[PDB]
Amino acid sequence: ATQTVTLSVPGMTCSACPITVKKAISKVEGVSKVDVTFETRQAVVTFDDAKTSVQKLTKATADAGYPSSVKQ
Repeated sequence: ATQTVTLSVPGMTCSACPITVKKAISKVEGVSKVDVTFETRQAVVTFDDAKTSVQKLTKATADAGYPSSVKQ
């Protein structure tokens, strides 16, 4: 099933960091759409929960340098 999750990315403080994060998520098999927002240090990920999960997403971001969690 199609899911939409918002991730908080507190380390997304450098001007190209949105793209760093976007790339890292978008590479995850089963993701459909990633939009990132510098101002609110967040990424909104639409994905298939039969193919991947929030934990695999937050692992991808941490791997790239920017650990994340579900937005509060």
